[PDB]
Amino acid sequence: RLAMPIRANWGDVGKVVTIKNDGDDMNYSAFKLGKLALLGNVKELLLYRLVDGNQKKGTLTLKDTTENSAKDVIKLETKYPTARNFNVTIKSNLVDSDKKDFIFFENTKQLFSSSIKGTIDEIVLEINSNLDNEYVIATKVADSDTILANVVNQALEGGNDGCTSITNESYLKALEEFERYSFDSFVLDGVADEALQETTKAWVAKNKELGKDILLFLGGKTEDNIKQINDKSKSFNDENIVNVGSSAYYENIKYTPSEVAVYIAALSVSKGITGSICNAKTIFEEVEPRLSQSEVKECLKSGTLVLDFDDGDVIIVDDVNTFKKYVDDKNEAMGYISNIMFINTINKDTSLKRKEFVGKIFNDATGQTTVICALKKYFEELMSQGIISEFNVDIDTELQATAKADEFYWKWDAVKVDVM
Amino acid sequence: IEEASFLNGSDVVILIDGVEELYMEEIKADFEQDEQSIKLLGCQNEISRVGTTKGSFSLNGYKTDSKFAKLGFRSFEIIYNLSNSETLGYESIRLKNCRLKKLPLINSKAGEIVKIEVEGSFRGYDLLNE
Repeated sequence: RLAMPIRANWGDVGKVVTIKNDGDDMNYSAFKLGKLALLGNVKELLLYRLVDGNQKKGTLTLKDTTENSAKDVIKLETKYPTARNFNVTIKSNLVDSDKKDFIFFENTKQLFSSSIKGTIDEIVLEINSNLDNEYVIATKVADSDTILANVVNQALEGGNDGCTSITNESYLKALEEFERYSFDSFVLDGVADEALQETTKAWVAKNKELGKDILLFLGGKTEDNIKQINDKSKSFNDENIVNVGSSAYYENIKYTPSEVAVYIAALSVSKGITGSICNAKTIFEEVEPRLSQSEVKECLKSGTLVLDFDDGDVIIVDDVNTFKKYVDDKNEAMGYISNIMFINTINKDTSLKRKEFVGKIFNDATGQTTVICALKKYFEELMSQGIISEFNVDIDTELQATAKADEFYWKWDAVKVDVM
Repeated sequence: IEEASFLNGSDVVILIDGVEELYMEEIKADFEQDEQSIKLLGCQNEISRVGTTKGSFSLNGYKTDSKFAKLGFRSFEIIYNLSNSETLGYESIRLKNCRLKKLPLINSKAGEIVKIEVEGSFRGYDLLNE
């Protein structure tokens, strides 16, 4: 589950929708960067559309000619709001005057072609339910059995493009809507503006206090060299936040590090706890700027997720996070994204344990021993499965000494399998 | 004449699966082991070894709820705090992975108080205090 804030003319505005294994324009992120999200092979992708406020839906009105005075009986609209020239040609059928041929166009290429008798319900339901009408919605005006007029290439207009203006409030709409949903990761859709990244940092921090450690991915702008990339990585220090360093090519686009972050997030989500991308191959054919050992070390230490074409294919040099500029109490094993997601999973499972052992148990040494033993058994089970190599879960004495009657504190630490 | 003490059985406090169970009346638990008696070819004294261990327990008490019937054969823990108050050195024992041998759905006689009897086994034990 990757939260994808597509900057696209296609997709629903202001709503979360999912897509199974099944836009098209290169300018729209539903295909430009939706492909990047799908290539990481997450089990499914969840989309969100960023649009300027000054943007509405196109509307086309049609009227009948069976009677002398023409009156509206059918109105057509774009499926999602847009100003795209989704042209429609309606002509009287060659054989029967009572049937009207409906030809729809994306811009001018033939998308759907059919004809239905003059009763409005049949026509509208055919236009709504047919397979090739994925790019239109049709709605009735009034009950009638009359016959439309002849019109060619009628363009639905009135709205605006989905890529009209990508701005801070419009970007923040996605985070505001995603507050009500939980994902494996969230990614910024390519706009490497530091204001947006800082706003997302604050948002994810607010969620971290709430506990929703949604693994965040970002990246620098096209104008950042190794120095700028390292500085911007050093600007962040969060565990769940990442800054992809190098741009990349997949088919035609110089994808920004922020745009590459979509596919990186998809790969990270797909890999899960078991899989680590510290030495994993990636779909990309090339990444720049290139990095030697010194550049690799400098970028990794600054908190950058280094991608280099160090071999015949692109390789993620290490799966590092912004906390790779670590501090003394936490070891460098904390600075790996897979390890952070593993920590978040354990936090969720221990929250399940928390709701299992609510205040029905007394706040005495016996209840604390019960909870500690349950957590110890959980870590023993994980060790038996092989993920944990050692564990020590104990009373959080520093916080428990001043604990009131209602509150209890604990803490866990465990070693994890390495992969070179 | 210096004092002594008998651990009165009414001091027992049993926490079953964390929650304090307060209607239990008598609890038993033993840690069995197969002797693995071996007759040597030269020595006329039989020799015993640890073999493998096996737990077994039991509880009796007044019925007040369907706790055990709804619990099913789920694994659970038992604590047993044999408090001593003449000398404050209580004793606490934990039984690990307790599982019922038989679910006592129904047991009742018309002219008597309804009591619940349980028996099962446990994988291992811990001596938390003494």
